[PDB]
Amino acid sequence: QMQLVQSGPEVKKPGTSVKVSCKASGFTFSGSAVQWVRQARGQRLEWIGWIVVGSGNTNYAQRFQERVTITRDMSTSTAYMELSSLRSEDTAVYYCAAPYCSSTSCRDGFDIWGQGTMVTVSSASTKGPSVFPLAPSSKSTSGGTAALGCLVKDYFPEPVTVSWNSGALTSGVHTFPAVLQSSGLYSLSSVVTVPSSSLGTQTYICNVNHKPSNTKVDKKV
Amino acid sequence: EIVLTQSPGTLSLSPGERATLSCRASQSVRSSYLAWYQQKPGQAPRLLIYGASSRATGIPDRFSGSGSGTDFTLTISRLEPEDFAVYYCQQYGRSPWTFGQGTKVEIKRTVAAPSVFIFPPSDEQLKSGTASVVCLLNNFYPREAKVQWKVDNALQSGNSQESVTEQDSKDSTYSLSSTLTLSKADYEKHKVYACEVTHQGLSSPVTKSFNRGEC
Amino acid sequence: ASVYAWNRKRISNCVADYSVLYNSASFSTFKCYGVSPTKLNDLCFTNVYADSFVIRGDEVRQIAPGQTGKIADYNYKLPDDFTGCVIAWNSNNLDSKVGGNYNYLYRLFRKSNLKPFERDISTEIYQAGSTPCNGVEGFNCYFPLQSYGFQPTNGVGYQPYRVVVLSFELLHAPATVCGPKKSTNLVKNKCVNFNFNG
Repeated sequence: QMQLVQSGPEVKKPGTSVKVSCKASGFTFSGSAVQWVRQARGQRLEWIGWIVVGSGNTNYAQRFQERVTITRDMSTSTAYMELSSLRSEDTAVYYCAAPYCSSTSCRDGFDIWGQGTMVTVSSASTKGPSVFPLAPSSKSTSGGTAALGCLVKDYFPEPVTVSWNSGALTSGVHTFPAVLQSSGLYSLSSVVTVPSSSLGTQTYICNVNHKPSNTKVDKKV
Repeated sequence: EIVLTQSPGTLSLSPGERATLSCRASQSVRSSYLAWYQQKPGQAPRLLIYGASSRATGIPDRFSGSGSGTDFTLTISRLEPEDFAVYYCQQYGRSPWTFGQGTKVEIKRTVAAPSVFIFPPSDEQLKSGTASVVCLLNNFYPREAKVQWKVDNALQSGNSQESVTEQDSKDSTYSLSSTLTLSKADYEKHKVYACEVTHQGLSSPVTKSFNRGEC
Repeated sequence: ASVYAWNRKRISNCVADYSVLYNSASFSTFKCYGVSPTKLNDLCFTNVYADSFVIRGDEVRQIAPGQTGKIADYNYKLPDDFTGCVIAWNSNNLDSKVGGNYNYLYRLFRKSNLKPFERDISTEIYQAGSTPCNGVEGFNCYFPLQSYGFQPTNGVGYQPYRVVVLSFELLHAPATVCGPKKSTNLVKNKCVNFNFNG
């Protein structure tokens, strides 16, 4: 089946180097070509370069004209992209794309796309999460609909999975996007909107799970 | 070497009406060498039209590209309520291959309902020596939403980030999770705390406030 | 020449001293299909064509009738009923020098497979897509010739080798291209069992 299997996520450091690989399977990889693109979390796409699998001829963008080397392996049908003198301001997701090209003739567009690998670069090592309550202000907010929540602050790295009442409370939940602090640790908030008559009656507990630190924290709100 | 402007920036069609996104080139291009992709939140973009006129495999019949010599447009015959996402142009001139600015089509049919809420700093956090205040404007509409922060009846300068959600399916509305944090002693300095919002359907800010020692 | 322009010199009009050349103390590979390599002196042919080129040592195994790969498909295909010999010996002393040697080329792309003994020297831009290349190099418009990275300090795998393929062809001809005939000194005045010239 037309598909690319791509590498896994990594955490890298300033001044280091990284190499990303994505295998090809389900088509005649011997005649196609591969290009590499990178994208920050919600920005305009950025083009890196491309390489002909057969000849090995390459091409690089002017920004990355010097500090990138794209290689390939004809034997195992795998392409590598290498970044040199990496910095913290290149944290993005990297995609490799190639057209479906099978031994006769082949398409004028990059049909096949990998799932993308996220490369994270921060000086913070491994912070671990810390949950906090969001006092439902019974003075004002305990009227009709009322909202409480949990504060997941200063954790590294992503992601943290937050659920309420061991997965029972699903309607009205708002998991907010993680925010990067100037300290190098990530942070997001999880709130929930509930009737004020049941804000005190039902107990609301959030299950914050941070797999890198294997931290499981429940907090009374 | 090739510049691909993409306008209009955003579009708001209820599902089914007939739509066009547009990108433009400032140099020479071979008309079959511009392609369109859409990217759902969290996924790699998929190929939609290559050659600016030929649909790829599996794409609905409902779309067709236009593709002039250097003037390019993708006709949408209708929004089937999935199709609300971003789209990108990409060129294959002998020059370096670039990408467009990316255009996003939003869904409407969403009652603007902004409920301003507050959450005071906790006790163990104040113990921790830093400060965090949470202001949540939930279930509101449209994307336009600005919140400033009232302290001491004057405007304070920086020191606040933003975080917004993408359109939830049912209510179609938005929520912004804006955290205003502070230092230690200056947290024990000012008395009056607030967060206030300027909105299209909410003319008057709530400007919700509270006191030190009272909550 | 480069393998995409394999050179055919019609060796003939001469005494075919094969089992003379045999022991040149240099040949790595000497495979003779259909004829005994040490009796080739006695089995002689009408015309011998010496097709010469230079390939890298990993690719020699493809040079055999009915074989498949890259060389035998897009550069030079041996006939499936081939009757002749194949000769190849390492030549890295000569065809590589510091800085590499980029004067050797080999075809990399082709629409259709070479019919056996076909020579093709076109320089057209290969078109792997679905649109006219209109004489324009770029995506889906590839140049078909890739050089060789010949360096004297590689392994034997990429290390250049010279190859000569003698294609023994036979028709209804007097077949003058034949090995030397040995002779024995004249012994007179004894009942001997002679065989003079004919």
